[PDB]
Amino acid sequence: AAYVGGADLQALKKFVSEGNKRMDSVNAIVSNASCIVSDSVSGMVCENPSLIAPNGGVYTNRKMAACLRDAEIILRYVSYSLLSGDSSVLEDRCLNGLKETYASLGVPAAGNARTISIMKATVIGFITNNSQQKKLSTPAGDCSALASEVGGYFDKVSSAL
Amino acid sequence: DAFSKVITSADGKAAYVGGADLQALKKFVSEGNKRMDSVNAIVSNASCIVSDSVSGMVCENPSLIAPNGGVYTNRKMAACLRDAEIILRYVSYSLLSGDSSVLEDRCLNGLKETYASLGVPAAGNARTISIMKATVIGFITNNSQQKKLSTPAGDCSALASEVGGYFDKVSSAL
Amino acid sequence: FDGLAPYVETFNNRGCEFPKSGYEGPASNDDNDEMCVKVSMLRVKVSQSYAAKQIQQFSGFKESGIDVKQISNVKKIY
Amino acid sequence: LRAPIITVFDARGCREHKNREYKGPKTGTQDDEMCVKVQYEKIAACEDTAFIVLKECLSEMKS
Ligand SMILES: *CCC1=C(C)C(=O)N/C1=C\c1[nH]c(/C=C2\N=C(C[C@H]3NC(=O)C([C@H](*)C)=C3C)C(C)=C2CCC(=O)O)c(CCC(=O)O)c1C
Ligand SMILES: *CCC1=C(C)C(=O)N/C1=C\c1[nH]c(/C=C2\N=C(C[C@H]3NC(=O)C([C@H](*)C)=C3C)C(C)=C2CCC(=O)O)c(CCC(=O)O)c1C
Ligand SMILES: *[C@@H](C)C1=C(C)C(=O)N/C1=C\c1[nH]c(Cc2[nH]c(C[C@H]3NC(=O)C(C=C)=C3C)c(C)c2CCC(=O)O)c(CCC(=O)O)c1C
Ligand SMILES: *[C@@H](C)C1=C(C)C(=O)N/C1=C\c1[nH]c(Cc2[nH]c(C[C@H]3NC(=O)C(C=C)=C3C)c(C)c2CCC(=O)O)c(CCC(=O)O)c1C
Ligand SMILES: *[C@@H](C)[C@H]1/C(=C/C2=NC(=C\c3[nH]c(C[C@H]4NC(=O)C(C=C)=C4C)c(C)c3CCC(=O)O)/C(CCC(=O)O)=C2C)NC(=O)[C@@H]1C
Ligand SMILES: *[C@@H](C)[C@H]1/C(=C/C2=NC(=C\c3[nH]c(C[C@H]4NC(=O)C(C=C)=C4C)c(C)c3CCC(=O)O)/C(CCC(=O)O)=C2C)NC(=O)[C@@H]1C
Ligand SMILES: *[C@H](C)[C@H]1/C(=C/C2=NC(=C\c3[nH]c(C[C@H]4NC(=O)C(C=C)=C4C)c(C)c3CCC(=O)O)/C(CCC(=O)O)=C2C)NC(=O)[C@@H]1C
Ligand SMILES: *[C@H](C)[C@H]1/C(=C/c2[nH]c(/C=C3N=C(/C=C4\NC(=O)C(CC)=C4C)C(C)=C\3CCC(=O)O)c(CCC(=O)O)c2C)NC(=O)[C@@H]1C
Ligand SMILES: [Cl-]
Repeated sequence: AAYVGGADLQALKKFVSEGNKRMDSVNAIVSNASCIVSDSVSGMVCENPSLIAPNGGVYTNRKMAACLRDAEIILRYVSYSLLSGDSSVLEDRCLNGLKETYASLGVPAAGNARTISIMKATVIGFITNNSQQKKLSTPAGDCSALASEVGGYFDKVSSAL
Repeated sequence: DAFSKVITSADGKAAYVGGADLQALKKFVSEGNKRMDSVNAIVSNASCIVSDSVSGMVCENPSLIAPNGGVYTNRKMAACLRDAEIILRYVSYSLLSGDSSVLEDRCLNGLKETYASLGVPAAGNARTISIMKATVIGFITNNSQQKKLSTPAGDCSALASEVGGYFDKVSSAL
Repeated sequence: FDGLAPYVETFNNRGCEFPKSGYEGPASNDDNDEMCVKVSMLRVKVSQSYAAKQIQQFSGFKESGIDVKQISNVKKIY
Repeated sequence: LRAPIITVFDARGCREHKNREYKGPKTGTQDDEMCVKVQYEKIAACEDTAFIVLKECLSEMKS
């Protein structure tokens, strides 16, 4: 594990834009990961229930478990892109060749696309969240640049897949 | 009867109520269609209800995942998440049937003594239950951020009061 | 205590062209013929691997879901 | 199947945990009470999560 605190953290927040808000946006994603993942995958399914019909993309416990895992993997590489301000790791370690893996496994591209579009809207919603301050975990304010940025990272995923 | 047979079978056999039997069931319970929507709001959100309720217990008292805390180990956290779901599911059945008998007899009977013998913190259970109650009521009354279940718009305050009572039986018992 | 709990399932499936299995009673000749409640008793299980994910997810002690009361603390309260 | 697992610790005011993991220079500011942890581990496929999500799905199918 790497630990970035104290002066290293202060420095990190000078080398990336929007440093404090950026840490907050990452915290909101990782602290809500299980719902982000389940809402995205189950929204793909509820809109296209044939995905859980016999022979559908996620119709068994095992298949669904793998899909939930992959959705989490993608979310986590997006979270690291937002932490670091760069999509290099996401592109090289998670998206490079993933479309071909999914072709070989018969994972449906339209299903993936919808999981991603729900996930993108959800994560952006955690960043653009306009709840009244007493119902908000961070100081209220403008996180538009981070919302745009993370939308770009999801768009890289969608393009690759 | 049909549901008590599967509740006592305790072996995965299922009961199915559709068609005319379901039309009849909805005549024999109060607000039958709204009651099914209320149940739906629990069972289609089960995983996030459990997670948010335990997560709020923990953020209010982070020492619950400090060493020796009530849910510090994967084993203890798994048991706690499990119990929260068990309780939520007995509440869902209480709402389906309009009665808390099974919740009281099969879930709550002996539960306090069990937690006392295991050292499970009563204050942690109290917070988890309060959040689960609020979350369920939020989904039932369209007070939630997400409104994924399409219903006709109307007042479900009676059903929200009823399910709140079932959670209050849990809180009382614990 | 056996870990068993009632799983209630609410199938509101008007318009669904999927074979109907489960219900074996009379038809209503209305929309209830496309709706069903299922109940079964099953052991509730949570894996240690999911529990570990949850511990990590909760370890910020700060970020809630959207538009809810904030109750987090930095001191041990009990 | 590894991914970066990030934990963000805004620990301002938290005394029960001793801030011993980060070993670099301090600042004399509240940044000394905050830390980001990053670890690259295998992400598990959880069949209990799959089962509960499938149950959720079965009760909310659109048509
Ligand atoms: C789960 C985490 C979460 C918390 C906590 C919270 O307060 N909001 C959260 C999630 C969230 N979801 C969305 C958007 C969508 N979610 C779905 C899936 C569900 N809709 C269904 O019909 C369905 C099956 C019955 C679901 C499961 C969908 C489709 C969307 C919309 C995606 C889109 O194209 O716009 C958001 C975004 C904000 C919003 O309110 O839509 C958030 C924050
Ligand atoms: C299941 C996830 C979800 C979606 C998706 C959605 O749209 N709503 C959802 C959950 C939900 N939660 C509540 C209420 C509460 N949740 C908490 C816990 C969080 N607060 C924290 O401080 C914290 C740690 C940092 C949490 C995690 C709390 C405290 C509440 C309020 C409970 C109370 O006493 O009233 C709701 C209900 C919202 C409402 O009142 O309408 C819902 C729907
Ligand atoms: C429409 C929602 C749909 C499409 C389109 C599709 O591809 N699959 C769809 C639905 C679907 N339904 C199930 C399982 C299931 N449905 C019911 C309700 C149904 N059964 C009845 O007897 C009646 C009405 C009287 C209705 C309505 C039940 C009870 C079940 C569960 C059966 C069981 O195993 O206990 C599924 C799941 C896949 C499968 O193979 O069952 C889908 C995808
Ligand atoms: C206060 C929120 C709190 C109470 C009250 C309590 O009982 N336990 C509390 C906090 C807590 N913190 C952790 C784990 C943890 N905190 C940090 C941040 C910290 N470490 C540093 O070096 C610095 C420097 C800037 C800060 C700030 C880290 C990195 C960790 C992770 C430790 C690890 O295993 O990698 C925990 C979890 C249990 C534990 O004490 O380890 C709690 C409950
Ligand atoms: C969109 C991302 C959010 C939003 C975030 C804001 N955060 C603001 C200030 C702020 N946040 C922190 C904590 C952060 N810094 C860290 O180093 C770490 C942990 C390593 C975290 C979690 C700090 C320290 C600050 C500065 C104020 C303070 O001392 O507490 C902020 C104010 C504007 C700004 O600082 O630029 C905002 C708007 N706010 C929202 O409404 C959405 C949901
Ligand atoms: C609080 C509960 C909700 C709310 C619920 C309402 N539902 C209403 C009518 C309704 N709901 C269903 C689906 C329900 N019945 C079933 O049998 C099953 C599954 C087996 C389900 C999930 C039906 C079929 C109906 C009848 C109308 C229709 O044909 O769709 C309703 C209208 C009043 C009433 O019928 O009593 C309400 C108010 N409404 C809300 O605003 C909150 C969120
Ligand atoms: C979660 C919000 C709590 C928490 C829960 C824990 N429960 C633990 C063990 C446990 N729970 C039960 C009751 C459960 N079994 C059933 O069959 C039914 C109803 C049908 C229920 C509600 C039992 C019998 C047991 C002991 C046997 C077992 O471990 O499965 C548990 C482990 C405690 C320990 O080993 O130290 C925990 C952690 N713990 C918390 O801190 C929060 C408040
Ligand atoms: C979920 C939204 C979609 C879905 C997913 C699904 N995936 C698999 C199996 C695999 N997924 C991977 C993914 C990766 N390999 C990598 O290198 C990376 C980057 C780090 C990723 C994300 C791999 C290797 C596998 C095969 C190994 C395994 O099974 O774990 C499955 C299972 C397919 C099967 O039947 O075995 C599924 C279901 N499927 C969908 O329908 C959703 C759209
Ligand atoms: Cl049929």
